Amino acid sequence: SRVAKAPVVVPAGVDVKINGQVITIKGKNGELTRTLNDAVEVKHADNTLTFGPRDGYADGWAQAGTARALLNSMVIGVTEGFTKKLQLVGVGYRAAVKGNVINLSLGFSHPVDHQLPAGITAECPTQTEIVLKGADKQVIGQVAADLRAYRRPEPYKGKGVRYADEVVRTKEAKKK
Amino acid sequence: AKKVQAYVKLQVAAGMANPSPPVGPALGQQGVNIMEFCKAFNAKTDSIEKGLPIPVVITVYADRSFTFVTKTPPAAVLLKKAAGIKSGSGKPNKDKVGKISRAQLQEIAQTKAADMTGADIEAMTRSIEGTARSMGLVVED
Amino acid sequence: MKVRASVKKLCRNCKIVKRDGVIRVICSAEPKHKQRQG
RNA sequence: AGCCAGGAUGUUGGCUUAGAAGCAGCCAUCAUUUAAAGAAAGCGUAAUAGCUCACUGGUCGAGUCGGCCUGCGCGGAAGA
Repeated sequence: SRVAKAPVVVPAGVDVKINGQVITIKGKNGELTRTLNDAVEVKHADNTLTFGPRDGYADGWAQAGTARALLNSMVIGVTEGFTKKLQLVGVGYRAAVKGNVINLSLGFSHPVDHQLPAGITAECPTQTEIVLKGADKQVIGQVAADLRAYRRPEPYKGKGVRYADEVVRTKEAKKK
Repeated sequence: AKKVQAYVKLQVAAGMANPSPPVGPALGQQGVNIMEFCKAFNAKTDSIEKGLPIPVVITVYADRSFTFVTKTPPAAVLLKKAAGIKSGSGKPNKDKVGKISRAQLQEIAQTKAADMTGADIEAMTRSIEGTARSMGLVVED
Repeated sequence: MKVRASVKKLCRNCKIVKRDGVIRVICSAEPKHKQRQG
């Protein structure tokens, strides 16, 4: 274990409510973002924050380095937003988005539709980009993972739903 | 050289009658066709140095034009004839036995004197020592 | 590929990680080299 | 280890060969400059390149890398 031994700094102009039940945060890029308490407790008696085990819960010290990550992302989600990575590639396949309800045309008779969770916004700014906005880095990752449930792109043509992060490439006339 | 054009290399074996590099696709990308350079060009090297194999490199110009230029004959070519035996000890990747004295190095150090003019021979006997242990040769230090 | 209990070393181009208890191996450049359990 | 920023000058090296700019072999593997560096590590090309790196700087930060030795665990694990 390494990362729970070290601090994180509160950015200027960010506003927290952090001394009791329900942690609430706001900043430049997000307003009334809140989360319920769990097995990790944060110290706020300096302009740097540190994590440790919350009393009344179990095994929270093994979770303190994980709480730090979710808290850092909970600041990012109210100060600048997250990195866009979802794409749909190949001619004849394209996304549709209402704002609000999103649908993929990817060569199936399945619905391939998503009504979106609360507080999530969806955009499709090009023929191949998809974007998800919110303050929970996991919800904008998991809504993208429901959108990545059909049409997996192959090492012969590379056509379907993909991330800007891959373990496969296309190979033509390969060895053999 | 701080600026270099890096023209295609044309090394082929001695006495070879049907070479493959002077028709290869690298001359195709350099943009030239070679007509006379690899079958009787031993006379065109003997016309610039005798009893000593000299290296030759291409220089290319506009209108598919080319000129051939000489290099320094490497010290290895002199070492392979220093002891009055064929190729010295012969091939690399071989058991070492043939030893070169500082008197033999000081015989080939004379190749530097036209550029190393300061009249110190012991210095030129060390400035010729660069990779002198190549070709499986043994060196006196 | 095969189901395997040996991972060893076989190709220097492999990238190895332990995932959901098992060792996973994928190879970018050298052909057919892959493992899903180990 | 990570993140960002650096990947040359001597060098168009010499030997063998089928050719080979590190880029399958052999000689070696240093000197120089700096904010900074392998005649080369790997994929790769007809070869460079493309690069992803080796190696330093800044940063952060105190232990850590490969083996040897000695113990305990994991996956190895289908049948009525």
